[PDB]
Amino acid sequence: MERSTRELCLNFTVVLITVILIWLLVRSYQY
Amino acid sequence: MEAAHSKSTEECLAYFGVSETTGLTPDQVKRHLEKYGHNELPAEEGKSLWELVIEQFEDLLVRILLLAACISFVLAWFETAFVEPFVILLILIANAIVGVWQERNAENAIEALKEYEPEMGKVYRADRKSVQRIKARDIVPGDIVEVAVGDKVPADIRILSIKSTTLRVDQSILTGESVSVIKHTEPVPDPRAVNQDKKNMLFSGTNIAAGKALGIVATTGVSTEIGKIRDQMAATEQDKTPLQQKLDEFGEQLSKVISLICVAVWLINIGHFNDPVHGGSWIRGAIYYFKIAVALAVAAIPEGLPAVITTCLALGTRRMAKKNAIVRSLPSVETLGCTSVICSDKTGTLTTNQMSVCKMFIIDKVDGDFCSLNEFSITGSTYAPEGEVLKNDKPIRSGQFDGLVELATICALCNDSSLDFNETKGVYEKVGEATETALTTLVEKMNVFNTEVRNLSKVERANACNSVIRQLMKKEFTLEFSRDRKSMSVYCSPAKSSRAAVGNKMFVKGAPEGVIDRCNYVRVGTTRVPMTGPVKEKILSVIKEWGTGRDTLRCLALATRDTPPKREEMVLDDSSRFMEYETDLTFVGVVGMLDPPRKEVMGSIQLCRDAGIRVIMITGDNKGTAIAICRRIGIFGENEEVADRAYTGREFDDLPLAEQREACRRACCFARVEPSHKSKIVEYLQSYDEITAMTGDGVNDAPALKKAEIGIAMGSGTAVAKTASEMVLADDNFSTIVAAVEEGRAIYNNMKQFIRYLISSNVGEVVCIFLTAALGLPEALIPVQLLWVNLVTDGLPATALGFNPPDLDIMDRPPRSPKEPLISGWLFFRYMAIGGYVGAATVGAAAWWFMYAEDGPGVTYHQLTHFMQCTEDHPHFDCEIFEAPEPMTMALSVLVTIEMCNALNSLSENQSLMRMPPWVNIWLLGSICLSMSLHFLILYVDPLPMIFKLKALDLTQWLMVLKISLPVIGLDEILKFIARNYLEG
Ligand SMILES: [K+]
Ligand SMILES: [Mg+2]
Ligand SMILES: [Mg+2]
Ligand SMILES: [Mg+2]
Repeated sequence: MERSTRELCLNFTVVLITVILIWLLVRSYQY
Repeated sequence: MEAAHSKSTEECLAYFGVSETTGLTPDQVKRHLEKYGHNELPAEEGKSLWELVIEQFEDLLVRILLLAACISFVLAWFETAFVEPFVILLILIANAIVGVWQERNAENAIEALKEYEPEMGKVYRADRKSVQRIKARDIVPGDIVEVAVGDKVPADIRILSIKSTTLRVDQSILTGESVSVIKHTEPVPDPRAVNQDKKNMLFSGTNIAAGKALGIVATTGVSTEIGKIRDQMAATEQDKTPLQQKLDEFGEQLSKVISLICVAVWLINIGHFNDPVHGGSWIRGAIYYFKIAVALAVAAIPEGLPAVITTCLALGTRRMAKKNAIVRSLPSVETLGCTSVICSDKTGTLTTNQMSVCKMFIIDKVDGDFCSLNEFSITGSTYAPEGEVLKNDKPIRSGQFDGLVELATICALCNDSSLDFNETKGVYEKVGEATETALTTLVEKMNVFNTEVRNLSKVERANACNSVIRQLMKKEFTLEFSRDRKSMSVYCSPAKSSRAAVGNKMFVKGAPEGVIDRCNYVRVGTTRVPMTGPVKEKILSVIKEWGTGRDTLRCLALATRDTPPKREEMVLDDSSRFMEYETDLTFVGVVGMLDPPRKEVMGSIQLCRDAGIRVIMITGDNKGTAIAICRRIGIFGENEEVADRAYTGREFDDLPLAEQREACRRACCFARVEPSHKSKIVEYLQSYDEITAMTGDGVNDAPALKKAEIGIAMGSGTAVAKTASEMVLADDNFSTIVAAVEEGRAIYNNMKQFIRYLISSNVGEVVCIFLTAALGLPEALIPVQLLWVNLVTDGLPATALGFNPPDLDIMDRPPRSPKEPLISGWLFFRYMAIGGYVGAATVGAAAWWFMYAEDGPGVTYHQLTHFMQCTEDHPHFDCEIFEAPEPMTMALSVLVTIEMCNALNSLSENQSLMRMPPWVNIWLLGSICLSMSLHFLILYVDPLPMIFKLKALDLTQWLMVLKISLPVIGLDEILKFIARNYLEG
């Protein structure tokens, strides 16, 4: 099943959205 | 319907307004399905993604780290710091979600295996005259359902009529009655009666042990006896595999040693607590070196290794189902790659069960005591009525032979089966037993009365010539088959009459063993003459030659009783008088039929050879034919000698036991055996410590299927035989068994390469953090940096490992040893050797910038060991620039990079990269880049590197990370090399 490639892509998304929030937390606390 | 068991039988039909003769109409079904719902229990489905991440944050270590982080921030408030506790949480929340999706997909997949075989029941409904086999969840109250031996009862059912002499049921799972009980059809007057006293009900989830019966469905769904019970609880077996424990124990062991080393890193600093961290107030000094200690703890304590076993399973069992191997017992997947002997049945597993009568003979001349035979062949080997009866390879018209006319009359009336045209697949399909439907097609092909079939349609053509024979003789009853005589017969009377209860015949068909002794006459055309010695011997001799040569045909002897007894003088309750009913017979002819080998069996048996797996045919043909079949499919050689490698079950029963145990060691063909013999064989094989997979399909296969190491049930088989089993073959194919065994081996190697990756990655983490303290170095990695790396690897390269290919040359090896330890003593060396390198390198990278780096501080062989306060100026005449982001961004770099390299190393267990290249798994290559694009992301963005404490790396720096990292592929390649040749791995 190509459900396997979706599994890996969705994993990469989370640790991207995680890194994103920290870019959002840096500016936010800064000002 | 309430207290059906107390209502009489007319009353149950009446209550639901249903006919026994037809069943529910389509409308009634809709109404009753609207009203009573499906024959199911409600899908519980109680869990949530929200809840599970919270439930992950309930273990102590994760809370402690969060506490350490909070305290550290509050204390040093006096004069990030604060972002650290927040990013720790986020990464821990990130890792958690990934881990939850991981766990749940695996669970759902495993659970999904049940979809490959839905519970089914047999009903009669009005839109089709025949029995219908529907999904059991579509069975409604008032349905007329049918059950027979081997079935798993689909709903709570009032019994209407017992077609056997006895219906006999296994309701142990319900009433606890371990023995089988009998049922009747009269009512049980007491409404309040207890299950065990409702001798007129068949409850759901229950097996039939003997018999056939028809009943009306009284209640389905939760309303059933078992529904009431299943609704309370689960009642979940709840794991775990035996290997899961052996590896769990190793998890405990390792986890302990990591705890010790985690406390020990704290005490290396316990003298350093008052050095400026800063300026060395004891509580601040303590909690700092305690975030480190517990960070390494949370990130390196492994982890959910049973999670790994329950993932390779989920992957592999999915694969096996897509290849027609439906796994019922998950434990068996481990012991499956250990299979060393496969006993298989012949009919429909090594062969295909597509029968076709393709030679036949009748008597020709009879002079004194000798006889000529009239002997024909027939073309076309599907069920399609397309082909010709040849004689001397010349087409001929079969009705010109009165002998052939009667032989065809017999094949039409001693038959409980039929042909049906499948307008969607566009093919002629069978209804009933293959061996019978082969007689049906032969009567179609013969066409002894020359009725006009060329102009009919496929559908009506399908039974045209058979119907003409029935229009000629009325079948009144059937004398069902029995072993005592090896035949069956039908009592027929002539078409037209006016009492007139006379003129009758019996048509008898069976095996020559049974039939021939009972023939006093021989039919020559339409005349008859006394059967005699040399005639008997002549018939037998031809049946033999057909058996032992080329197509190896099982033969039926067809006869007629020209003066049967009166209808008034026969009784059908006891099967044992039928052999005397069928005496004074007149021989007619013989049909010989073909049952072609599977197309892939011959090549499959060769794969078992290459993989050291013995294969044992268990067939029911006489011995001679059996051996001919073994040669054809490659069990034996064209001219191999086997007078000691193939046994009749009777021959086998005369060997002393000492020598039966012996025979089982060399035998590859057992013919004409008892069901007792299946267990006998498994017992003997067991005594040589052989891992045996036995096939089976009938209720009587249940004991041996349980007793085998791996019981393998036929999907076309009985529910009873499948519960006994660890696997069901969807397509009944032998080749499916071998593909199952291969995947067994594949999964095991995938387990082995999963954990080799987890352990070595965790060990390195432990090492670097240890060296950095034990040698007196600056921290190569901040706690925050660790959990990051650990997040990326578990999310991308670790997952990507699930999508590896089967290892190479996986079945040019012999069966794994049972009890061969999961982690070899030698293997543990690699886990350490590779792991050490990681840690050695990652700190060897931080140590390098601190010494030989041109843009770094020259500290060549100088104590970086020197205490971090260092303002004394005794060796520096600078001064505390040791907190640089540069050393860590080689440590973090080499670590992240090695983790990718050591992931390429996890493509095979022993096989090199020059044989299984990096590109054998692209998803892995994909994930590495995806990882690498994040490391390059948190490096350069500018807001984030301040939180992760990192600095950019020029092309001067990333270069060294190759020289440092890459040899981990060198090292493992060396290790793997020593394996492949020296280790015999
Ligand atoms: K078993
Ligand atoms: Mg961890
Ligand atoms: Mg069979
Ligand atoms: Mg990890």
